[PDB]
Amino acid sequence: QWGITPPISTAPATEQENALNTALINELKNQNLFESPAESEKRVKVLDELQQITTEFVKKVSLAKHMNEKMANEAGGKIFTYGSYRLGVYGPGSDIDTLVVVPKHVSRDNFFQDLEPMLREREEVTDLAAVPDAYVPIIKFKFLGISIDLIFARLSVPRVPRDLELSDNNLLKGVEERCVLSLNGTRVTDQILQLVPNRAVFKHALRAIKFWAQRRAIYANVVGFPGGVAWAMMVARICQLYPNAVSSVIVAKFFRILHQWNWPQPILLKPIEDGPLQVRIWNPKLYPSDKAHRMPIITPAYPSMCATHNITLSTQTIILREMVRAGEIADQIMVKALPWSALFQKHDFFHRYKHYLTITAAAKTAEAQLKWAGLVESKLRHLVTRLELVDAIALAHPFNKGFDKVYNCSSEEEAQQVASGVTLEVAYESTDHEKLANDTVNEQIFPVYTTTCYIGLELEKKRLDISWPTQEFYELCKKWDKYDDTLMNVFIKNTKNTALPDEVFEPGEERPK
Repeated sequence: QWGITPPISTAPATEQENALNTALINELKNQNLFESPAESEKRVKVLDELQQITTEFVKKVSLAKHMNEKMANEAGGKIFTYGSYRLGVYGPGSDIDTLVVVPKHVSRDNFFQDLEPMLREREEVTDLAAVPDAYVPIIKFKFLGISIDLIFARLSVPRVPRDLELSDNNLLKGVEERCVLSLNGTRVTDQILQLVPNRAVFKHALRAIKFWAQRRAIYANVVGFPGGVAWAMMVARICQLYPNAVSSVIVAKFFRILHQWNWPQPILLKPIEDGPLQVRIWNPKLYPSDKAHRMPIITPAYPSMCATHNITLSTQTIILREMVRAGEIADQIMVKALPWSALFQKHDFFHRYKHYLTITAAAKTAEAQLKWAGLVESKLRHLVTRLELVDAIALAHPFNKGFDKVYNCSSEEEAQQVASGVTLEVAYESTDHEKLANDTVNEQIFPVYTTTCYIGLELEKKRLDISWPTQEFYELCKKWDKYDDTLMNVFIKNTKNTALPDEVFEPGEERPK
């Protein structure tokens, strides 16, 4: 048996199921989701280079601390990957989540002070940006064009050999807090792969489920939809229930099992374990915050945590409705009444609601806007919850990405009025602030940089009053310890479907008629 409960079926795939499995993979190819072998080989080469830079880095530190040559050559140091790349389900151009593990005499200070300069001196490295203040400290860069998100963990051992595995829970003892967090992603990815009956079947099924979720716009953790890890664990759970199936069957059965699931019963890939640390483990019977989780997807590595903390009543409802819809499509696919492409039809978010909320973050520099827009976006789920409590609002559906604009205002007064939400007729251009700021590094108008998020409003059966929700949200954002009242502002507006700007419809997409 795989997983905690008995399988639904152990039968081999039928001939028809095998044929639909080939058709599924053909549609994933049709969607161009597989990178070329050349790009795959380039990723292996980049990871091999990072492993050599890691050994060089650890050796340099060891020698600077007066270790002898022999011991400095034994200190080791190892690169790991996790996330989509490690799971083997990543699209062309995707980032590699990467972790460097080092022995106890190499510190997080050496990471940013010693390894960072070593990367900057490589001709293959571009777009290098260190972010030591993040929740998980990180160094971001491209190596030969491959995007790397590099995090760091120091172990309490004198040597990190090339064959080190991170599964033993005791490896967490004596490790600093941020290093324990940096180890979790790799420990989680490895366990998921170990807990499914057939890794090849799991990967194809996850690729389809992930693409479906992105096409339906229910793939963003920050606003309360499941993220990559959460979708991966959901697919893994279904794989456990069909240990002898092919990917077509996993996908076809996935939707109904999960929208009929007895929420909030958790998705667990294995029993929750205890460990040698003194840290909280997910437990609704001890912690009220864990009891409030609506669709808990629990990570299997000690210490277990819920990967879907952010889900609200609204996003729970959207997720379930999307699964109901997909289950009925999959039913038709598996009797050959519809092609697989029918499952991947894009959302109609900007066609389906009569009333939207626009939430705009604005700033006077692109660099300030990037952090401020991120902050405002991260608070949307709290606005969603308060909007639900408005008697007239049944559901507040957040879209899963923001839209960047730049206004080239003619005066400081006009720029102030644009940033505060008195954007009348002032012209703007659609842009990408992240690309602008990065271009500036690699290098009278008063520009205002804005990022707008959208919430679709489902109103109760029988003008809307959102005064308190709006006031509460402004105050929550402006409590940010980095909020700068000379640079940043935020405003909410009501927007009818007919008033949606052209930006929200992709190139060649017709507006609602």
